[PDB]
Amino acid sequence: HWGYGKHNGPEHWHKDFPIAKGERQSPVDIDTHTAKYDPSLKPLSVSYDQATSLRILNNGHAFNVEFDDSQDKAVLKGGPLDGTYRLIQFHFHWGSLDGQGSEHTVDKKKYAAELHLVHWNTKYGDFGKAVQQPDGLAVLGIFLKVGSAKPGLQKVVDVLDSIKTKGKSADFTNFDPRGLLPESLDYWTYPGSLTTPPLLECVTWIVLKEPISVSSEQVLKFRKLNFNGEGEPEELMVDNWRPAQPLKNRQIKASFK
Ligand SMILES: CCCc1ccc(S(N)(=O)=O)cc1
Ligand SMILES: OC[C@H]1O[C@@H](O)[C@H](O)[C@@H](O)[C@@H]1O
Ligand SMILES: [Zn+2]
Repeated sequence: HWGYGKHNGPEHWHKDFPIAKGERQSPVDIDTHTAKYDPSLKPLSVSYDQATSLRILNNGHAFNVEFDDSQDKAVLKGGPLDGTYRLIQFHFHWGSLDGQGSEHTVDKKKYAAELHLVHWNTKYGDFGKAVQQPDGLAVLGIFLKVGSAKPGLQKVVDVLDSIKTKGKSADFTNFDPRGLLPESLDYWTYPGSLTTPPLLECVTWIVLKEPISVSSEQVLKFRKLNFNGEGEPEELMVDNWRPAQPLKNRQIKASFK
């Protein structure tokens, strides 16, 4: 199956997922000079006060922090979005070295990692139906750069030892995702896709301009995870990012002037 290596990585995905060569694939490079302020964007509302985290899972590609999405609790509204999008999970993409790891790039610059908070449009009832819709998902993307530690990330870092290998999970209740945000909600937005198979073209991307800082020690612990399962040869979970894809017939809009 698919992965990030030479023999199963992004350059191979199109053979089983032909939409990999589609018209609205993600990530993209964000050319900041060409992105245009859009006065039609409404204020963005990130409402995570009642979020209910449940579990953290090593799925063999990254680790996912999962939320209870059975009611309107943690939601994203406003900005480019029509209606209410409910938080279901977050995960990261990161590099083997601090100079790469992000999926989106900013004027071609790669960050050390990228956080994706994944939400589905409640008008479609369930995540599975939402991924059959052009406006089914909204992903809030946040860049990570290496500098000072991010206190709200440390609980994640410290549980990774217990989910080292593919298929391992651990309880992860009472985690507040508000601690992963930067100060500013300035953002860029464009229509795109999932960045892993099945690469479905369902996503409104909202990429924050301000990165968060994490410490070298924090990201080094991400890099100690394993792609492999328990009892199998160790393959460090690094470089689990898809490179930028063609922009095609799209425009990136900015929330700021
Ligand atoms: C079942 C699909 C799950 C899924 C794949 C990829 C992403 S991402 N990297 O945020 O575009 C989010 C959800
Ligand atoms: O025709 C003019 C329009 O062109 C579009 O491509 C831009 O997104 C709009 O901001 C602009 O007003
Ligand atoms: Zn992602």
